[PDB]
Amino acid sequence: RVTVQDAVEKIGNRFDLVLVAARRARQMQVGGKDPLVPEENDKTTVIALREIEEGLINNQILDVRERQEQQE
Amino acid sequence: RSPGVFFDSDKGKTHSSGKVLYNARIIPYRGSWLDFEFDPKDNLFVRID
Amino acid sequence: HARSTGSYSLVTQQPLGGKAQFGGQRFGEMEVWALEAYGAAYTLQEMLTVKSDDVNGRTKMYKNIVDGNHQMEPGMPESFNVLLKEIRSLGINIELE
Amino acid sequence: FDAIKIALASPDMIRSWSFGEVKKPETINYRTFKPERDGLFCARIFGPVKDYECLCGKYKRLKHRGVICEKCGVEVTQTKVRRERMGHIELASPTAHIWFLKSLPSRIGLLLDMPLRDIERVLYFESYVVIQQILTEEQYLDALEEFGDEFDAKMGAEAIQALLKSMDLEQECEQLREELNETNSETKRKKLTKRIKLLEAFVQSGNKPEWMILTVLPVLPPDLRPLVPTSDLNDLYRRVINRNNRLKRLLDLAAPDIIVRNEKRMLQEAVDALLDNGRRGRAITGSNKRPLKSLADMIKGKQGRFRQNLLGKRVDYSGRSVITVGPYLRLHQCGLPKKMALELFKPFIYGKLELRGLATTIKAAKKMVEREEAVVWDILDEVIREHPVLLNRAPTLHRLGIQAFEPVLIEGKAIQLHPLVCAAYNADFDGDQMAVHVPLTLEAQLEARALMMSTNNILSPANGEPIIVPSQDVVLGLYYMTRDCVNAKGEGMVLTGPKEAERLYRSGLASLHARVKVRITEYEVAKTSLKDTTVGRAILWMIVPKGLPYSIVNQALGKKAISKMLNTCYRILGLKPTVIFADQIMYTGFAYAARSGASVGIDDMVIPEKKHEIISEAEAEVAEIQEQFQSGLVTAGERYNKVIDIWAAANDRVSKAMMDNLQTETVINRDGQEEKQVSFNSIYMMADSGARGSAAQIRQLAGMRGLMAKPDGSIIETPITANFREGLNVLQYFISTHGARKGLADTALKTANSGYLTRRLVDVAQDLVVTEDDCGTHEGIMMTPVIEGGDVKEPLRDRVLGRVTAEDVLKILVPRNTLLHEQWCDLLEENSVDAVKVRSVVSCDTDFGVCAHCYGRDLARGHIINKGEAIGVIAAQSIGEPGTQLTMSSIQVKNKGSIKLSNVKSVVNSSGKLVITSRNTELKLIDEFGRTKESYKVPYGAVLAKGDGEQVAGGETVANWDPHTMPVITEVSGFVRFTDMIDGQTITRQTSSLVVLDSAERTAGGKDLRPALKIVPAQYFLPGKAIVQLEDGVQISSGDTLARIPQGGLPRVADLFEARRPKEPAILAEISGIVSFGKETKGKRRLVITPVDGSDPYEEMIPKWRQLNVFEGERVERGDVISDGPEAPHDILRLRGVHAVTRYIVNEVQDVYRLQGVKINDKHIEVIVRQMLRKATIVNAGSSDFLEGEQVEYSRVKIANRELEANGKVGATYSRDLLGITKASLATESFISAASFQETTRVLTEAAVAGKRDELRGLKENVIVGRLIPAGTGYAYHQDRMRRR
Amino acid sequence: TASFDIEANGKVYVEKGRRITARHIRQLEKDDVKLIEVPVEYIAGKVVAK
RNA sequence: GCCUUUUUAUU
DNA sequence: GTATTCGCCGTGAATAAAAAGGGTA
DNA sequence: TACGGAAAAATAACACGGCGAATAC
Ligand SMILES: [Mg+2]
Ligand SMILES: [Zn+2]
Ligand SMILES: [Zn+2]
Repeated sequence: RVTVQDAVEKIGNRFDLVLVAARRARQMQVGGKDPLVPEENDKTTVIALREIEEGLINNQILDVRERQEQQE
Repeated sequence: RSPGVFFDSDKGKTHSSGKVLYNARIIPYRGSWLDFEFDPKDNLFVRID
Repeated sequence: HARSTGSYSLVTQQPLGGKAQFGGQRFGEMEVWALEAYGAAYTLQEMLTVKSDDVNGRTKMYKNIVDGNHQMEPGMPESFNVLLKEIRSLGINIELE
Repeated sequence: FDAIKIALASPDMIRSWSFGEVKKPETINYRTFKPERDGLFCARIFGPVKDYECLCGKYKRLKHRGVICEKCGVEVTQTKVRRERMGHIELASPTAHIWFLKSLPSRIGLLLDMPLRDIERVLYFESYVVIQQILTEEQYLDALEEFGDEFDAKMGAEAIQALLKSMDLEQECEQLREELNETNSETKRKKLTKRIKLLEAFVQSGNKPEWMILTVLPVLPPDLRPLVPTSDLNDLYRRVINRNNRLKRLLDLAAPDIIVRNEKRMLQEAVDALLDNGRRGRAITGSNKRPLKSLADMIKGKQGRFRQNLLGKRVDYSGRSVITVGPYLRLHQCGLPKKMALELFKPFIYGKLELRGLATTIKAAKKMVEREEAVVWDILDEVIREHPVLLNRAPTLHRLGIQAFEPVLIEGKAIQLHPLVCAAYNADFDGDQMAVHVPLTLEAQLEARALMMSTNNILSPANGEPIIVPSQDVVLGLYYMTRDCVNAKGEGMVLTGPKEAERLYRSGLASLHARVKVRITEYEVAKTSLKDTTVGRAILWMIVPKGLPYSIVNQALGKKAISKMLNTCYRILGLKPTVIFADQIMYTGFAYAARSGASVGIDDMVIPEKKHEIISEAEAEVAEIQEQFQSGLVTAGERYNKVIDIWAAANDRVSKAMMDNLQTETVINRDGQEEKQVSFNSIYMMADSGARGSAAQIRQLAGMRGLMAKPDGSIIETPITANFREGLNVLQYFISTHGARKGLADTALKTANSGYLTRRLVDVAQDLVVTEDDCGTHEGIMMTPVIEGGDVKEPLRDRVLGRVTAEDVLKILVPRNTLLHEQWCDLLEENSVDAVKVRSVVSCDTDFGVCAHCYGRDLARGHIINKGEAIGVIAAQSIGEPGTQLTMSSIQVKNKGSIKLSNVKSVVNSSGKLVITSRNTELKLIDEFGRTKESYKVPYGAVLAKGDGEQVAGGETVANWDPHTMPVITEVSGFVRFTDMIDGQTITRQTSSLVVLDSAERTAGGKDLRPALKIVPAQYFLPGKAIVQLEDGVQISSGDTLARIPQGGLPRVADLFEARRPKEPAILAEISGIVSFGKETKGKRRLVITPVDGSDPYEEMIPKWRQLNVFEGERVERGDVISDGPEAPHDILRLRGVHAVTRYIVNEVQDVYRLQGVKINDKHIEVIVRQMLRKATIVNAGSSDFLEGEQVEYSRVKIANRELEANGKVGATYSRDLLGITKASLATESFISAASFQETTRVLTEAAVAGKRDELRGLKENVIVGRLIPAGTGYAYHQDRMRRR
Repeated sequence: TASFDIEANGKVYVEKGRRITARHIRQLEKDDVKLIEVPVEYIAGKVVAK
């Protein structure tokens, strides 16, 4: 998007933000994973950051979503 | 550099160590360069090539 | 000069220079430090392996971008294997663990 | 892989790499392009030249992978397998390695305890050694008939290999271990401590000494040295195999001794020319006079693999073109061309074509791109709608040289680089052609949007000021709006809001600058007041965000003024309203600059009428000075300083007369009296704003340019009398080029030095990564701003801005672990306290890095520094960035403050003066608030008019001294007696005056006798070349004089960072005690201090031309200089302390940084000296494992000390060594990082003989080996990698 | 500069242990004497060169 | 299909 | 044994274009 | 079809620190 200052206040560290957004982008590319955000015509780079703008995607709650996919 | 006798000097802090240096350069059109350089020990030394 | 894919050099597996040689842009040692200053670890690992070094990777990347998947795989850089044979051509032993 | 181990190549290890043996010197056949049998390019030895095709042409169709034929024996495989397989040669004679021979120190020379000169005489067959002693060829004929049956001698590397086979590793190390424990040597101990370090590292890496001498030599793969339709390496390989084949031809026919010693020498020189060039008897040259590239020439230097092919790898999906302005696009956007981005995103087009189903293949998708139809561009704008694209300048001497953008498709093959980041690139639009790059994968695209985007790159990493500064045009459009004019259109009218001023100006009935009253709504909640605001400043209120105040807008808004306007928006409003605000500044500052019409012309500025009278007065003033020199009133040196005095005063008189003709010149009748207001000249609008012209640049423009410098450094006597408006003269323009072409030759040559300084600064600081959140150490340095100048330039507001304190200072005022924010730093400013103990970089004790809280703030983000950021690379890039910006008496206390003297044992005088007795005195101008602003280091012998502890008024002389003569001051009063002071032998008198003779030119009758002066208790001694005006029998006071003793920028950054000794080093005192005179008949004065509790037999070495600062009658102290001049960086660490050297290097680098005007924070230099203090010399072994004389890293002795503190044995202390940016980058761990810097022929030999298996730590290593960087999000990958291991 | 005084036929020209000015250069030119008295220690510091 | 020197030119 | 000078050796920015030359009879 | 390397070249000859080696005292 325009700026990333709203997504960095939810996680803190900037390099932890790239790790959680890359794993969110891998699920949106190969294994489906339709996002909870309203889908627009932008690419998956902005969708990986728009989910952290309100705080529905974090580095702690993405690992429990990977284990939820492994149980199914 | 023109062929002939060239009197050079490097004052200040370039190879001085607290003393002035005077090197005389005789350079030909072709051949071997002939140099007469000083030292901080105050002894004229000749340098060829 | 713009180059996506083209002919590579024969000494090391790297792109070429000049518009007549399809225009592979040289990064340089000064721009590696400006890339690692921000902390772009995934970008600097791409900039010198997937672009030039990973011969087994840049063909797997070229089959991945045309598939629609932007996934980078870790590989052994052949540009360091160029450097590995240069030290091994001397009387100096060097190996990987 | 996790580690790389380097050792010596075994004869079995070389044959293990090679799959075949080469016997032919010719590379390929001359008739056809097919290799012969056992050749350098043969398919049986290395592999086939075609993909799955044999050399004969029988095995094809890819139906086999590991078949071996029987006709030609060619193992058919892939083409890339030929790049890995190597070959070897079996030499008839052993060959010594040239890298281990010509290195400093020699690896072969230290094993055979011989120097470089005799170890090469036996190798090139001029001498013989036994299997030790060195005997020549004429001593070999007598040795066979006298001691021929007892000992046998050989020559060449065969005798070297037989001697290394004879000696043992454990037997030679035991003889050297007992020699170091009992020796009274210093220089001889240095030669022995590097030899036992060579022996102790062989048994740890299990490397035999005979493996250094090469019996078998390996060759490169043929794809590593490929033939082309003749190379610079394969012709050099023909020099070696021709010598290898001729030695095999000499053994079978029983060649004599004369011809085999000459053939083995040329065989040894062929390997010496193959593995290296430039370190031999003569470097081999090619047929076209160029030096031939060896295996070392293609591994070191700029043309090596480490710089051209491992750090300078060329990049696909990446283009290069010139840059443009592009004002219509946003800050996160730029402009990519249509046919250029189509060629950069060529697989990205193929991915979207197969996704939708237009072309579900790779062959017809190439036809759709090359046809350039209408459906290709609609696919293209979906890919480049939000794709980050790295814009990259080809010189990046700064961090901001690589910024990401979200481009749009435009016409024209040039990139539209944003003007707000144009000052961040430090590169104007002067036709510069620069690169561009894209990230392919999604984990690399998020690195560009979260870290490399231009939106979150507002603040510079160097200083707290933002790097997004409006430079020329947008600030000019802002400056024409924010102005006040009388008698304007629509003067004195009301406005409903700030948005109505856009209606007021676009209709054209009112001017852009008119004194009106607009209603504004200010936030932090909304307040409203009717203040005096012009029409142009009311346009700004719709541009600024809500929470931005008005008090930063009400000024003239120059470039120096709006640098804080962009900084205050980042501070209290946040980054999310900063991008819209900065874009709307660029939208308003560009569109209103078109409506401004600010231009340059001959009618804009005007030559003042006072200029023609000043030049006529200055030309009349030099007429009487020249006539005084003809009569003989002044000398040559006094006249030369007087002409520059009366011209620079005339240059300052014409500077103010030209300034008032641009400030208050043009007036307009405002329906009444003619009032004095600010002139609306466009030259002054570009001068007061500080946009592109300074106060001195317009001085050179409208007025005379002043004094110009000579090429050697002196000043022209007669400067330029005219100016550029009416034109210069021929000689006036010629002496103008004496500083302009000199400054441009300064610019074009210091970029080769600052570019080398950029490589020297990063390569030593690339290992330093932040790794911990909190450690728990309270150690740190004391912070003090610049006080030695007259006016304070950099106060404590910008010094400790964003640095976590170590110890809590007092007025409990501040906590320890709390980071100093912008509010906490202002709380320290209002208290006006100094000596703040902060956490420094050199005070942190962690492994391969420092802590996050021990560093401070990043100054590029609003929060604290993130864990896992390259903390030594962001600072070293902001050190070379001002490298191309800078070039390559009595006291008078002007301000008001109370004086204060520290460590001064002041006594009473005869007149009541505050007389000093110590050498190192520092004045403290303590104010009434509690801080200081002025400081002066007066010499020893300055008479102070007032004592210490009272207030000194401003403009009053407090002290006075003589710099040419150094006096001596006693402590107490009493009678004086000339003890051991006789005349005729060592004292002569010249006429009424006494003088002591110098120690060099004196006779041999008074060399032993030294003068003295005791009180009648303290004894005072005087040195030579002194004048004693005092006679015997006169009562003197304490402060009376007894002996009169008469007498660029970028190199300063280069000499201090390398930790070198200057031409005039300052000697320091080791132990505080009594210093004597010295010893004569030596040629150089020696210093010795024998205190009660000090070290007796310590001696120094001082040259005769240097002088002694401290006297031999007074007590010396640890930290007092002995020689006047610049302090050496090596002696301030070993003697004054560890926290003292990190204050000296920072404050002297920042001293020459203020001369250019750049603002670099002090912590950025502090991370470099931490990489200069990471090498230490341990003073005692004790319970440790390594030797005392060995020099290892500080990170190795710190983890080993914490292991001892948990155990019962005590830890061994260490002494740090200040290895510079060249020294510490080589003699360190991570040999991959050290081989890329320099000395690849040396530091690879230092790592092969010592093991040095690096643990994949460092940034230069991970770049060369090509994996994830441990200073980004790969630090989290490295954090999980330590959890896996 | 010498520590001894140079005399010539009972006339003192150079003072012992004092740097002379440029007045003694022009004064000595009118009364050139080709023989003076010199101590034995001044010549020992020189070289013989023959 | 290249590589290395040299020259010009750019920042 | 202790310096001391010096021979040789590390380094001398970055990036685009053209030219010959790629062993000698 | 052979040797690739030597002595002459009627060679090209820089500057600012640095490390180890061969002397004076
Ligand atoms: Mg430019
Ligand atoms: Zn075959
Ligand atoms: Zn710490």
